[PDB]
Amino acid sequence: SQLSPTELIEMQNDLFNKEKNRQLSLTPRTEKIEVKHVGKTDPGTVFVMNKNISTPYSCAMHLSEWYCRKSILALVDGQPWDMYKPLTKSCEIKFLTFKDDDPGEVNKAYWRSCAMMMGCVIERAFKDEYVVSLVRAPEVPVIAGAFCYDVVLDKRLDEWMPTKENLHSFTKDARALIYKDLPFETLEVEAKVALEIFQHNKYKLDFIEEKASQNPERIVKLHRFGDFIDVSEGPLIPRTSICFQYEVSAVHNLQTQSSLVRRFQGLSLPVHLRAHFTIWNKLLERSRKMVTEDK
Amino acid sequence: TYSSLPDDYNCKVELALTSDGRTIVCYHPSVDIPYEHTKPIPXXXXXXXXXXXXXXXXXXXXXXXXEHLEQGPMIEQLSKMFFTTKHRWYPRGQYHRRRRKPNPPKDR
Amino acid sequence: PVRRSEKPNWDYHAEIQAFGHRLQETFSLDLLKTAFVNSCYIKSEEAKRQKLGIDKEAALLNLKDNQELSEQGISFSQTCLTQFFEDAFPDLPTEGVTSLVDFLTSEEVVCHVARNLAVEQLALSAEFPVPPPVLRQTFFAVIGALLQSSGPERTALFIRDFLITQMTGKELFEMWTITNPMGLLVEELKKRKISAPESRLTRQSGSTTALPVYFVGLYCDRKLIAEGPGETVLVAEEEAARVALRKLFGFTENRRPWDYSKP
Amino acid sequence: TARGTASRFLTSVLHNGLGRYVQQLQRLSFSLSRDAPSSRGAREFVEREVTDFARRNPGVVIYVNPRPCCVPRVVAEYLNGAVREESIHCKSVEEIAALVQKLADQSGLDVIRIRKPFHTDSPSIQGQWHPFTNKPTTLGGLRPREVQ
Repeated sequence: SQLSPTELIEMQNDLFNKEKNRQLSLTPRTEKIEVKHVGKTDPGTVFVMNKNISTPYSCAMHLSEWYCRKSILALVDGQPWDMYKPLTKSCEIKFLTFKDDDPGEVNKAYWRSCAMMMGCVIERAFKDEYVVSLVRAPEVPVIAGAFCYDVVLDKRLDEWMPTKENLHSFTKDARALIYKDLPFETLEVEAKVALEIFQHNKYKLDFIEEKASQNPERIVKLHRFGDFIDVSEGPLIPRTSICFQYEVSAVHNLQTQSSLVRRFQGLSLPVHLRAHFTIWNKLLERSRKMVTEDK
Repeated sequence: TYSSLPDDYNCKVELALTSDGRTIVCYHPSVDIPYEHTKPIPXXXXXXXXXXXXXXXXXXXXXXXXEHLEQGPMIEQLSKMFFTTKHRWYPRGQYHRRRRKPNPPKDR
Repeated sequence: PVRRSEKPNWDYHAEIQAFGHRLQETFSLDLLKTAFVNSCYIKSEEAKRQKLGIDKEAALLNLKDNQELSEQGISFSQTCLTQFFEDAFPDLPTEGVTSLVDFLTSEEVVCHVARNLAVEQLALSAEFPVPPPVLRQTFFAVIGALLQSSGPERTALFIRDFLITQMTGKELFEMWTITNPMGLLVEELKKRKISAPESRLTRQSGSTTALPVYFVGLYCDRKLIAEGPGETVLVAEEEAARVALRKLFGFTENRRPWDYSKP
Repeated sequence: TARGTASRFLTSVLHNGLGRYVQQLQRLSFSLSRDAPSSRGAREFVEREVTDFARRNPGVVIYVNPRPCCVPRVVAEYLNGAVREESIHCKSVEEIAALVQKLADQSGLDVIRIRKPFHTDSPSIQGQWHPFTNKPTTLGGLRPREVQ
């Protein structure tokens, strides 16, 4: 088997599109679903929407632009939903923001999102001659000063460690990614049809195995933006626009016996919370340390 | 061998008079530029934009050029570039671009 | 836009007769009437005959569309032009006469000439703006119809009058579109047993200006085969290549204007 | 005023006159009134001239309508798609004949100020001047101050 870089991307997107078509071809034929607003602004507000098509974002378009722009994450019953996930049965919806009193749910949803971006930054930035295997997106708590992604690289490429030029280029391509506006999309896949998309990454295939194993229906949660697809835990933030300052700060070589795993550590803030040029240097200092919470 | 103008540029010229006298015939073949007068084509290219670590980032750092300046400084750079005064470079009123011809007559 | 046939003054027979009389051509009126009939007009006529309960079919199937005539027309037309260019410019390659013929027979050009001869007005078809693929068929139908009534000798003159003339003022690589001037020049020089095309820089004004000007000459064994202007050394090379190609192939500003004589 | 109108360069329709001359007038339609006086001239032109004019110009179709109409008009129509209107209203027979003969030989291209008297293609035969055309060449293409 011999594969081109663009071919694999296309194939993944085709698998994903086949998925979508198969999810939509369930023939709901526009069934009426009912949502209620339990939020504190307009209580006793009802929404008659279209089951498994209409979204909690499409529910914000009824209120005002303010909701559309401010709300990162929806709290529907006992679950956070992300804005672009269609809705299943009758629900009750509350909207979450960065300035709310228990933003934590959103915060976890930020790092996850932010981490995923740095995937695109990396895999596509390498020479055709080498090989980049993305491993997992280890979830650190927010008090640790960074977000981290795990990466394995070609064995002959393993001796050199990055230069401030390379780092700055990572940052630059990240911000260039933020520049064009990318929506985030959520799909529910079976382990059988999920294991076919990732393939060549063994760590993806095994992570999928464990993750889908712990939950009885063998369900994998996929997140697609642009040409990139990634499996993660929990919901993501609605648009790429929301991320303002992006930095790829440090990269650290960690070595196990059977694997050489590099951490990519970075820092980012939302356009809502954006911080001053002095503070940014202070936090960009703390993101240089090797930050370990895996378990 | 007499010619009023040198044969060293444009055309070599020959003025003859018809035997009868009623016609001036004029023979002017083109002068090809001699090879000894030319210089070799300048060919200068250096691509060092490439980093040895990653070539996709090395050819993604070729589209990394951009800036935005103020109206005034921009105008001074444009007029320096084309060797113009700085007045030509300013916008035009509504009234003027309303009345610019939509379809200018094209010849040949 | 409305059909002239639907407007106040119309006599279709008078128009048909006049058409031929003004170009000085002899058509059996049967063949010409045949020529302006389109499959679209027939299909619409059948739609109306079916939806109104009107009995048409026999005499409407007797209408004999322009298909055969149009095919005769295009085949003889391309044959004719190909012979013209082959005999006029001996040095053009197969691909060249191919492209020129392709250009005179192009949708645009034929549409234009047909529009101005009042072929669009006299054509029977659905949808009065008369889309280009229709108008083309309609136009060549006339040609085939001439080929029947008059010998190939007459149709020769007609084609060279209302078609070849469209080529007045236009350049070669305007209708060739070939994007590799250099390689093709090298090929043609190899085919001519001519050795080494060499790019050499002749005159240049300003190299530091936003507006430089270059002249590249091309040398085959110290002789200057062609020369051209440009904004860069590359564009200049391309231009000299164009010029060389033009001399070799024979399409040049100096070439004799196209003959018109009537034997 | 010449700054008031549009303009065209000198033009022929369909490169007319090269291969052959194609008379550009296509249809000519008169509307007169048998009863009313203003059409008097228009009447005589129909009796005497229209026959010989039609014989002389085989190409143009001539439509003639008597109708209850007060201002006799002739509508020229061109191979070009151009349409030109005239009133033959209250004119002599020599005047109608003359007008029709003016219509006959026009192109149908609009009468509008023509920019320059001639349309040339390939005006440039044997060369077209460029600043370098008459300057002498030097050795090795050296600049004014250069050293090789």
